[PDB]
Amino acid sequence: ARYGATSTNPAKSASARGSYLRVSFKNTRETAQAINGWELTKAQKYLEQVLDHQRAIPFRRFNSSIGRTAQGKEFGVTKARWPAKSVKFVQGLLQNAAANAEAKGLDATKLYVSHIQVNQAPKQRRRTYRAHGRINKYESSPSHIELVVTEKEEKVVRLTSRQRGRIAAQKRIAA
Amino acid sequence: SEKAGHQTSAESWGTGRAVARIPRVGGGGTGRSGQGAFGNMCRGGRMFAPTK
Amino acid sequence: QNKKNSITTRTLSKKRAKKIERNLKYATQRKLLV
Amino acid sequence: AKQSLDVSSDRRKARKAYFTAPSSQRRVLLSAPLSKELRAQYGIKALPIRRDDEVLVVRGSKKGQEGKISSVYRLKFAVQVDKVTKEKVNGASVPINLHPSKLVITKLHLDKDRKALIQRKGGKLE
Amino acid sequence: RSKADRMAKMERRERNRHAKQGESDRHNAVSLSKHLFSGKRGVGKTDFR
RNA sequence: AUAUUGGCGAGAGACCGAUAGCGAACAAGUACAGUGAUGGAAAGAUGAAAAGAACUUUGAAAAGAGAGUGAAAAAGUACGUGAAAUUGUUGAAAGGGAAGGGCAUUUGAUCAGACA
RNA sequence: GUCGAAUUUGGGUAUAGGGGCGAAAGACUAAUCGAACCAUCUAGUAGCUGGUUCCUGCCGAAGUUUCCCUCAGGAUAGCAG
RNA sequence: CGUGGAGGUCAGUGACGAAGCCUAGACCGUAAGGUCGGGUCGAACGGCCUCUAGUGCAGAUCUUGGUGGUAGUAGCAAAUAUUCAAAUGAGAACUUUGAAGACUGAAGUGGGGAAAGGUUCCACGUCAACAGCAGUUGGACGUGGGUUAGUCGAUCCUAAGA
Ligand SMILES: [Mg+2]
Ligand SMILES: [Mg+2]
Ligand SMILES: [Mg+2]
Ligand SMILES: [Mg+2]
Ligand SMILES: [Mg+2]
Ligand SMILES: [Mg+2]
Ligand SMILES: [Mg+2]
Ligand SMILES: [Mg+2]
Ligand SMILES: [Mg+2]
Ligand SMILES: [Mg+2]
Ligand SMILES: [Mg+2]
Ligand SMILES: [Mg+2]
Ligand SMILES: [Mg+2]
Ligand SMILES: [Mg+2]
Ligand SMILES: [Mg+2]
Ligand SMILES: [Mg+2]
Ligand SMILES: [Mg+2]
Ligand SMILES: [Mg+2]
Ligand SMILES: [Mg+2]
Ligand SMILES: [Mg+2]
Repeated sequence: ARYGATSTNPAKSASARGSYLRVSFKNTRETAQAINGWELTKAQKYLEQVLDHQRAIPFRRFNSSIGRTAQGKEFGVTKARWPAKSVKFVQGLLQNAAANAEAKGLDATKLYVSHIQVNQAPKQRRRTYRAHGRINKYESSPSHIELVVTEKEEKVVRLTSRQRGRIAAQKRIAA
Repeated sequence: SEKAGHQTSAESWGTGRAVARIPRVGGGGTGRSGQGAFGNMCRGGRMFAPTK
Repeated sequence: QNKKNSITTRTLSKKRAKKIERNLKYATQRKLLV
Repeated sequence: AKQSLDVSSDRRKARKAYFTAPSSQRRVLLSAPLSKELRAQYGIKALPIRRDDEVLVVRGSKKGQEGKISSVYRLKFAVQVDKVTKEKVNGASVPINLHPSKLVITKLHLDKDRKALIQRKGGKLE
Repeated sequence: RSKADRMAKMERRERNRHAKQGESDRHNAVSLSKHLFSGKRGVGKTDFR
């Protein structure tokens, strides 16, 4: 429990989450944003194509000195990548959310990703030895990922006396 | 206690060392090594004007 | 709203809901006594 | 107000003595008052609780339940009664930890030393 | 047995986040290395190349 | 009759309240470091009671979702409260080589008093 | 560069800090040598640098005089209460 | 004006919610600050008259702890070199077997020892952490097994020395 945002009418929604996952937070944020708001089956097929390198995850925020590719033109960008580990974690959470929706009895062809959210888990703090006898940090940035899929469903005016008289006179002048 | 904050073997690393000149704990192999000591502004140091 | 009967961040905890129920019973007892 | 110089009103010392009392001291610390019937019958008010005496719960959610003491768990300052349990769906029964100050003894387990203790406290049995 | 196993697995988490080799990895890093923070190199001999 | 920062046993405080108070409230002169003499940390708080989440379902599993225990899981052995820096999502807004501030008003949003 | 000797090297042993050892470079003496390392006296010494924590009200200065021979460091006088 | 503690009082506040914290809400002070509403929270706390002080921070290349941008960036390019199939497994560039190509080239990338280390040896189980990619593998994790002397050494002798 305690998601970042909940759905009103929880009977038409399913949720999934995964915490302390040893996967890059920046890549996972890009993947989740690339998936945000889509229909569930379309999102799953898109992630399969990303794994097959036929389509790409556009990289919008954490994208300094990334290479350029022609597959970002689908989303009006030049910088996109294919983060396999992030795609696999998000695929696992999508499969779990679909299973939870099926257990609830929701129509699986009307489900869309109404909420998805990645934030930073506590860091994995390895260290390396460096020149002149130094110790430098060597850290993994893990993710907390959560998502909610939702079944998509298809004035007194105050007038002054002058205004009231004007309206009455217009009414008398007209029909 | 009149010995509180004084049971420490610490010395200043000198001027021009890119760090503050507060005395620092010597030795090695523990997190205490290199930490400031003896100061009233220092964690674990002696209080200003200890009560008598 | 839950007594009468998208994505939101407004939730009611069970702790607070039980406290509201208890306080409402207090107020209703006062109303019946007056 | 205390008058002896050999007794301490220090809260820290009292709490340390309570939480580090040995088993024989905890036996005295775990005392239960008698029922009204037993108090009239024996002429004493409270006794240390032991394994085979029957009790009535007079405080808490289990108030009114009767049973026989199942154990005196002195290590956790509690007693266990056989009939007072928390039950689960899978068939698990966990004894409720009751404090003897919240219990009332309705029937004493009487042996030679118990009779001697009652008499030396001032009892009038038989 | 499974209860104690879960207790041990839960207790392992902080050391595993600090990436210790096990219970036996108890390396302690100093706060400041004097040979790294005592550099004042005049015209002459230095302490490193 | 006087001394007493050691030892044993006691009683107290307008003292400190976990970066404080002894270095040490905890398996602390420990862990760790150093050939050695020596140097020397960090680290307290689920709950009244472990009742510490049975059972079902998805997953290779960690786990998730239902369910359940409990006053509370906005207490899940990462556990009382749970600030700031810093971060994610949502909503609103601004942006032609910084931003922030003062006076004044427009626009949008939002709101208290006074109403016999 | 030198490579069969003033050669290279293991182990044992001896020499210890105002001392040793030195085919002499103030070289080396456990990453420490114009003085090894460790603890204590010890919170050692300041001509100097840096910092020094709430508000408002009212009053509000000082480089101009004589001296200790003159630097330095002090005294007096002046100004504000 | 504000803070820790202390004497007195308000027979003060409080499980119908104390303190703390958050707040697009309200008010009083020139101000230091004070007061009220909502949320969160779960057991103590304040007004006034006085006492007392380890009593108020933006700085000190301040102390301790925590966190950013840099940045998914620099980089993971010495030691010629890997490939195919099957098996195992959820998952195989990295495990195992077979099939190949190479290399050390006897001053070895072979076979033993001394110093040092101390169980790392071997078997079974086994993957959270570690092996700067990976991992079903391991000098890793868990549980055990293993070192047999009249003849090999110490032990005995003496060397410089103590
Ligand atoms: Mg580049
Ligand atoms: Mg090195
Ligand atoms: Mg101290
Ligand atoms: Mg301490
Ligand atoms: Mg908490
Ligand atoms: Mg913040
Ligand atoms: Mg531009
Ligand atoms: Mg020659
Ligand atoms: Mg409150
Ligand atoms: Mg102070
Ligand atoms: Mg500050
Ligand atoms: Mg300042
Ligand atoms: Mg600084
Ligand atoms: Mg690169
Ligand atoms: Mg190579
Ligand atoms: Mg060859
Ligand atoms: Mg061998
Ligand atoms: Mg082996
Ligand atoms: Mg790795
Ligand atoms: Mg082993």
